Amino acid sequence: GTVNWSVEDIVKGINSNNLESQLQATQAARKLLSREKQPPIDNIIRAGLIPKFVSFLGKTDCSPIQFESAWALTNIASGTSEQTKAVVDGGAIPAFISLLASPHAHISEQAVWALGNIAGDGSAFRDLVIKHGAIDPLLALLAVPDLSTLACGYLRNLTWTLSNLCRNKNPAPPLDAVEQILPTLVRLLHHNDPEVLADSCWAISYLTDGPNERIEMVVKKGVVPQLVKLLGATELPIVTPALRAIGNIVTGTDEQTQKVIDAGALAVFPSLLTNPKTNIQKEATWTMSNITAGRQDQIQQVVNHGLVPFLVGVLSKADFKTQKEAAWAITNYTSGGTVEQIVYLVHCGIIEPLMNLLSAKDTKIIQVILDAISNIFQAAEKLGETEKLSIMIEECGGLDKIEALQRHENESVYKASLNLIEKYFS
Amino acid sequence: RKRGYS
Amino acid sequence: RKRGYSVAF
Repeated sequence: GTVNWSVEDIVKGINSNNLESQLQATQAARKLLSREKQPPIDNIIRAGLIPKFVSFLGKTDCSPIQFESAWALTNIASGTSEQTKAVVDGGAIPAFISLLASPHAHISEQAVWALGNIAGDGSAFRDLVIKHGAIDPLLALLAVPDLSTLACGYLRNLTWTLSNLCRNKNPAPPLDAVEQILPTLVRLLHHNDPEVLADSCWAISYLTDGPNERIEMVVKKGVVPQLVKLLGATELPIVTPALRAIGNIVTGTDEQTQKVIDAGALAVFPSLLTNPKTNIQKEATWTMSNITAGRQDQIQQVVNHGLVPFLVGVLSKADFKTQKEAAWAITNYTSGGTVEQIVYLVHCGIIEPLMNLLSAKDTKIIQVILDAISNIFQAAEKLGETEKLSIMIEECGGLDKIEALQRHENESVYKASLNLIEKYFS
Repeated sequence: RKRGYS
Repeated sequence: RKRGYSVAF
C-alpha cells in the first residue's frame, strides 16, 4: 500500500487537501526514509517536504500523521549536518519539544529520538535545543519512582538523547544545563540495563572531559565509586566509557585523583593493563600515567597495588600507542617519585624495555624516554650508584642506542643524548 | 552520534 | 605533568 512510492507520488499525496491522503503519503515517505540501502533523504529535502512534515507534528487531532512525520524527520535528522540543518531550518525543534508531552508513548519517544539526533550534530544545535527548553520535559519523562516501570527501548532512547546534551566541546554544555541533568544521570548510572549504563557512562565521560571545575561538578555528585564498579563490568560497551570517565577525572587535581584511588580503581588495573582490546590497554595506561603524575603517596598506591610490574609489561610488549603511554607513565613516576620508589622501578626491570623503545621512529617517545633516563640517573647520583646503572644500560645495548641518538634530527634529542654520554658514559 | 530509526 | 585525552591521543 505505502511500500516503494516515488517522491512525486508522496508530494502529490501530501499536497492534496485530504488528511487521509496526506497520512498515507507521509507513511510512504517514512518507509522510503527507513530502507537499509541509500534512503532518498536529499530527494525528500529538495521536494520541499520538511515544512509539511513539521506542520503535521502539530496535528493533535491526527496522532498517526504526528508519528509518521516525526519518524520521517528523525531519519532526515540522523543524516549529515546539512540534512540535520534542513530539519532545524524547517522549525522542527519547538514542534518536537511540544510532542514530548504527548499522551502517546510511541510519539513522545520519536520526539526524544529526533531531539537526540539534532543535539548530537554539535555544540550549536545542542545549545539551541537547550534554549528551546527541551531539558525540563525530557527530565519529567524520567521523574518516576522506579526506572524499571518504563519500557526498555523508551528508557534507552531517553538516556542516549540526554548523553548528546552532555556531548561536544568548544563550547562545553552550559553550566546550569549540566547541573540540571546531573541528578537524573547519577540515577541512570545505577540502572541495571547495559545499554542505559553504557550511555550514562558516555554522558559522564563527556562532562569530565574539560577543566577541573567541570570534573568537580561530577565528582561532587559521588559517582566515582559507581564508575569504578562499572570499570569492572564484563560488557566492553560499559568498560570503554567507564574507563574514559575515570581517565578524565585523573587529569584533574590531586584531590580528584585521590577519589578514584579511594574508590578502589587500582585493583581493576592488572586486568585493564592486560586487556585483549588494544584501546582498553592504551586508555588504562594513559590513566596510569596521570596517576604517576600525582603525589608521592599516590605513586606509593600504584606500587602497593603491584602495578609497576604491569607497567614493565606494557612497556615490554603492547601496541606502539600503549607503549608510548607506558613511556609517559614511567617519566611521570621518575619525575615525582622518591629515590626508594625510583630504585624499586629499576629492580622491577624497567631499564631493558625502556632502552629497546629508543629504536622507535617517533621523536616524542625518544624525548620522553631520554627524560626518564636522566631522572633515574639523578636518583642513582643521590645513592652513588650511577656506575651500576651505567653498566646496566651498557649490557642491554642501551649505550649503542643513546650514542646513535647524538646525530638525531631533533634538537632536544641531540642535546639530551650528548648530555647523558658526557655525564655517565665517559 | 546520530541514529536512524530502522 | 597531567595530560588530557586530546594531548595524549
